[PDB]
Amino acid sequence: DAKCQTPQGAINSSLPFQNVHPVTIGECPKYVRSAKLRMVTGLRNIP
Amino acid sequence: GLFGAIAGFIEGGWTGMVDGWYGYHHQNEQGSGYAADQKSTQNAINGITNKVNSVIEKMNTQFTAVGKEFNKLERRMENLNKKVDDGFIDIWTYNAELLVLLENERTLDFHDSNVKNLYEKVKSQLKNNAKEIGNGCFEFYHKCNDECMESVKNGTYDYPKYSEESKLNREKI
Amino acid sequence: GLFGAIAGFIEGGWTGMVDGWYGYHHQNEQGSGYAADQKSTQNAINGITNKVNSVIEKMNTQFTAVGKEFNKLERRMENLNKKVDDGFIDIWTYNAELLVLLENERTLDFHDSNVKNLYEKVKSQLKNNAKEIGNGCFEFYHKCNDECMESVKNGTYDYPKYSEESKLNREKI
Amino acid sequence: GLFGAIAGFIEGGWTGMVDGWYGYHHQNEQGSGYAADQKSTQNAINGITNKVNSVIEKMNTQFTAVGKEFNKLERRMENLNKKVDDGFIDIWTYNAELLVLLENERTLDFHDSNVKNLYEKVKSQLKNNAKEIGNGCFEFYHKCNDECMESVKNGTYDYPKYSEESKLNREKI
Amino acid sequence: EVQLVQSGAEVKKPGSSVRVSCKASGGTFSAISWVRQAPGQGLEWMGGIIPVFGTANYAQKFQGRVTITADDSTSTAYMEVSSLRSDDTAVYYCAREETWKGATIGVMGIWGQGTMVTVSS
Amino acid sequence: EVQLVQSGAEVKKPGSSVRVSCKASGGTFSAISWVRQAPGQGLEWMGGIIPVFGTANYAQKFQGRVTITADDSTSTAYMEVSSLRSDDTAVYYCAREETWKGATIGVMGIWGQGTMVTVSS
Amino acid sequence: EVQLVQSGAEVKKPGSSVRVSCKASGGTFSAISWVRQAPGQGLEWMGGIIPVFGTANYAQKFQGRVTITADDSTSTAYMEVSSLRSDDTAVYYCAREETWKGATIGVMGIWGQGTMVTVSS
Amino acid sequence: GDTICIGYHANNSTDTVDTVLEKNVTVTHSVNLLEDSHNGKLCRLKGIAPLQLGNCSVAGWILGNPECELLISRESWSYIVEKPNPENGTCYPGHFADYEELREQLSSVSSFERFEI
Amino acid sequence: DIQMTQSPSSLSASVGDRVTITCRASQSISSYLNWYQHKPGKAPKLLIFTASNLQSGVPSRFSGGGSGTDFTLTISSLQPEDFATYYCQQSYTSPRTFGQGTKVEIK
Amino acid sequence: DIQMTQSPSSLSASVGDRVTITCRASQSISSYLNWYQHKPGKAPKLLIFTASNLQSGVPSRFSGGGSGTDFTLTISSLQPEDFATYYCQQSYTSPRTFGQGTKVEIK
Amino acid sequence: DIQMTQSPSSLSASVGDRVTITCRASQSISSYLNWYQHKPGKAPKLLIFTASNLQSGVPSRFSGGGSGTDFTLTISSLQPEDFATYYCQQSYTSPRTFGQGTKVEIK
Ligand SMILES: *[C@@H]1O[C@H](CO)[C@@H](O)[C@H](O)[C@H]1NC(C)=O
Ligand SMILES: *[C@@H]1O[C@H](CO)[C@@H](O)[C@H](O)[C@H]1NC(C)=O
Repeated sequence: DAKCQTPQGAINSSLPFQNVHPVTIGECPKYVRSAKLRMVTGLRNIP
Repeated sequence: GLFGAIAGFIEGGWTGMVDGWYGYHHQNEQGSGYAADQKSTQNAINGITNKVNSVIEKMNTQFTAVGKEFNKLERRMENLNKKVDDGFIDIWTYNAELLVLLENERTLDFHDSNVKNLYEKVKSQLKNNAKEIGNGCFEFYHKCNDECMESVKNGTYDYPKYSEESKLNREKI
Repeated sequence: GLFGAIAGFIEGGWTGMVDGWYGYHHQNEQGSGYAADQKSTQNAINGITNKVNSVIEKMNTQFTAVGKEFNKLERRMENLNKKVDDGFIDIWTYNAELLVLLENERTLDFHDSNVKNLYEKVKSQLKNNAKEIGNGCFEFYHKCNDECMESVKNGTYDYPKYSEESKLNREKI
Repeated sequence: GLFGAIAGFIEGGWTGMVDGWYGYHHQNEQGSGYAADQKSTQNAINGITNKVNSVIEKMNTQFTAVGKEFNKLERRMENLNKKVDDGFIDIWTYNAELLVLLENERTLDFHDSNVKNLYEKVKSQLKNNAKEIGNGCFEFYHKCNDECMESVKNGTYDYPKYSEESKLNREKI
Repeated sequence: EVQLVQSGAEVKKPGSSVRVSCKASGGTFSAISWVRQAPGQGLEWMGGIIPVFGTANYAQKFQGRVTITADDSTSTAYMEVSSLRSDDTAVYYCAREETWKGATIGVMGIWGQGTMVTVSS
Repeated sequence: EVQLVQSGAEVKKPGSSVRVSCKASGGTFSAISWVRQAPGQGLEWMGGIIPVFGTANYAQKFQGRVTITADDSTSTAYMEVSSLRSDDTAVYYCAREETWKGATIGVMGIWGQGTMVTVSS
Repeated sequence: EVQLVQSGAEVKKPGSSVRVSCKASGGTFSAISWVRQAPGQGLEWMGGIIPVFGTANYAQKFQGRVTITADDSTSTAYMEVSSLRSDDTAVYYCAREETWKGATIGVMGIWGQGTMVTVSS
Repeated sequence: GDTICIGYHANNSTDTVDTVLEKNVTVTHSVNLLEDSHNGKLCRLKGIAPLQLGNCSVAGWILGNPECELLISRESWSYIVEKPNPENGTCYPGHFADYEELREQLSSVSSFERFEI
Repeated sequence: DIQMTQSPSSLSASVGDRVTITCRASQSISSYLNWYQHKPGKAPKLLIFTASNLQSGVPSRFSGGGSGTDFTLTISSLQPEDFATYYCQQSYTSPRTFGQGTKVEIK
Repeated sequence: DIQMTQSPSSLSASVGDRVTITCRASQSISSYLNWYQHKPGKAPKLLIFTASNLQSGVPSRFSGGGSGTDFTLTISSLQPEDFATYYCQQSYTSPRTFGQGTKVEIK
Repeated sequence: DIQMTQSPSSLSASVGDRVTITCRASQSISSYLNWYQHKPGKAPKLLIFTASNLQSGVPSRFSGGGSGTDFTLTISSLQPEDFATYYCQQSYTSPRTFGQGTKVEIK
């Protein structure tokens, strides 16, 4: 049920940032040349 | 750590916190535990969910982002298309990375502000009934049953009925 | 509500505030009213005006933003122009909406910080002369005429000449 | 000035501060000086360095940003290239100027928060041992040698061994 | 307004596993809730995850037998119940947790449409 | 430096309305002030609005007779005075409220140029 | 990981000036430190600037004789020592002040490679 | 008893993120907005299967190649697929005028009725 | 962990009447209540969330209220398109427990 | 509501003299004063805003001052291009009242 | 201004032993220490920064510690590729002073 595809596989995801490949057919997120856009969503691990 | 609660005057987190974010540890006579603060953590989770979903949904969707191909005589067109694609990618990378970093900082000091606001909320509710210590903890002067927690986490901590007890314990001799 | 003054420990706003934002309500003997805090609201209005005008003026102006037209043989050119226009529009929509949202939040907690800073300013000026209550209100121990307001809103509230009166009223018996 | 320490309740800066940002002025009996607060200023300098270097490095590098040239029959191509270059420049100017302004504000209230957090840190360490005054200064009740500074800037200010002295000086008669 | 499109209708023998999808329309990170509509009985919340915590909370009478996973990449919630039994015959409803006042947690907001899951012979 | 271009010169009979513009050069949200220069008399501020509050404040001897509206869309201030009378013959000056230290309120900053409005026969 | 490329090897007569570069690979605003490796002796930090303060701090036995300037535009640190003397024969190492946990100050992080500067006849 | 204590949630997670005031900082929960996974294969888009040209160029099937006549003669597609530099493209050598324009136009078709004039 | 005891169990009324549905909770759930109407053979859908707020696209005839262990839902008037069973949910602490169901039927 | 009483009413001087213009206010307006020179037949324009700051593109010979109910404007020296009437404005509270006007004329 | 006195001056060991390098400081430098190994004829490079943290791409056999005026660096075991002199730096206050150098050589 892919909503967009790259040459090296289909991005089944629906998030706005992808680094798989610039060429993206479909309603697909925009390419990002980075490797880690991990947004924090919680606290700081200080055990 | 703009507000300086998390990693500030609350040195370390709690591993047993599993139900909510901004919990408690009531080492009272009747027992113990890590009962969360439902209102504050619910509002905080709501806020982060709005933040993330706004990041996702505001990105509009169109059916193509693919650079076309050109033969050996449209090197102008190929270089122009590469310039557009690369400039769009460069702008998106700069904007997305500076966003990710900036609202990472906003998320950190927002959690800091939640712990802060909770701390001053409890401090205002208690005023001088319970002395403060390090790590953001507290020390109730009066005898304190589970009804304390009921009043503290519902915000209805009536100061006067426990006032004189604290006044006695201020010196105790 | 990062600083937690507005919608925090000041539960509700005032409908009668018409001259300024961060006013007062001096329910003293000589009368009442909603005299504003001219310095703080003037500085705040200045700040929001700088924010909005910077949002307007920094946007440069050029004489065209119109996609040209192409016949049935420049489908490459038409698709490329549509890609440029749509990518510019997409970047502008993402940036503008994330801005609008982000400095909406900055405006909210900036108003929160103004009410906060005002609250700690008055609290520091009064120290323990006037006890604190909920809703960000206050309670002067000493007899307090209109000259109080003159000194409070000019910042020249001299503590010592009202100190002993508050000390008497601390217990009053 | 969101947190209202710098230009808030600390009216003016110090010209003699040359080693660090958030220093002190210990006008004690043994001498004086402007010894910095090494931990806080080191962390702050680290933070601003991360901010600036992230602004530099996240900007990707490509080997061209030059608009090509076109003859008198590709006015479509020339106008399109001008539109792309001018739109990229317009987006970059808006984004860069709004960034510069926005994290200028973030830098200002981050320095404000550092001075703040330092102020509440010292206030919590001292509690009521030393009374507060304007300008963010302090007034130790007890006799206070250089070891005070050692304990204050290392955070190990043990309250109890100086507690009773302050209690005596509270009234002194 | 996220148009939730759950899976189709299916039947299986007792003592097996089930797969009911909650494929949404747009990327979303609000919580997920699942409820059972057994004929003649009322609603009861079985399990659910919050994409913020990431932990999977469950009813204290259901844990172990039921698992919920929803990859953040596709935001599509999956519904697994091991060891199916006959009285679990019901229609299943999936909630996306999104009201008008933004994505709020502790509510249901919009709802699914229903997936008929009847366990019998 | 916003080049304010006010309206032209006009005359009208007593007991009517007037329309004096304060068309600016660039979009701006600073306050607006209007002042009367009657020959032989000094300046006096009549009315003005703040695009932040949106309320229209006025002099306590002028309210009702004079109204000020400035649509935020064009940032062009409009000048209306009902029931014109002869002694209101003057030249009108419009202030944009913008100094070197950003848009500050409570000052005048840059000024207009003047619109001759003389009420006579 | 900034690939620092310092200058080449050079020799000069006593009583003159020296120019040792610390050309980096990418734009960076972390501090700069310089250290002397005299044969048979240990490391000792001579001088350095912080692009945040902008002030140029120095060892209390070296100030005046040595100056450090690093234009923020190119982020390339320059090494000047006036009145060279023979016992200053050594190899020079430049530090960019950048560890894994971001640009931290008070550490050395990555280092240069070495520039042979021998003062003799 | 006494001793209430405000605190915050810690856990055994080891996820780390990068902020604008610090790099590689450990958090409790996070989310990867970046996408770095794929199915590795080709399937339908918008509900319609894409065209499949096994070792055939766009000209190879648009101009019916004898080697490319084994195509799956479907009716609609969401995007066509070409092998990188396919061998059996135009069997007769030559120049395909406006080839790129034709490829851009034929990328999507909702109904493809192979007639004969 | 907390049971949502609907009260009354089931009544009947006509078009344009006064009906009250009371949700009773053992433990205090603050104000994180809900109010779901469930048409027979249809997807459930809420009316009041957080015990006071009103969902968008809902007639104003429904007005929730109450906090702690006593809550309410005051319908201004009954129309022939809002006859169904009613459930109240708690979300102050997990697990989330629904109610019994109070049906309204043509008198 | 607050009247700006200029003092002195009107004096005359020459090129390079010492002149002081005093603005008196009934109620304390803190430090939100202004100082406008009005060339005859020209658009007015300010010199000192907030009673201390100096407008850009203005000779430094003008130096305002004072706060509360007593203010001042100390001209370092007079040149033949700054002879006009002078007004002081209050903006601490509305309404905004201008002054009377102190002219300086060739002695 | 603060001298970094390395102790012991110099010892020798073999592959897989227990060695401790102690850095002594006159004035308390809090925890802003470093630990540099200097291969003979090679660029120096640090191991432990801030006296506790571990540099990326370094074997875990090195574990720093201590704070104030007493510090340490506890090597879990010795391998033939980490034999060199060791220096400790202070950065709590300027100037930045290095150490003497503790060499380890094949026993
Ligand atoms: C989407 O594709 C991914 C491939 O990794 C798969 O794991 C996931 O189950 C798919 N989801 C749906 C809803 O098809
Ligand atoms: C963390 O602990 C939980 C329960 O204690 C466990 O389920 C999980 O696998 C652990 N994760 C790691 C990375 O240790």
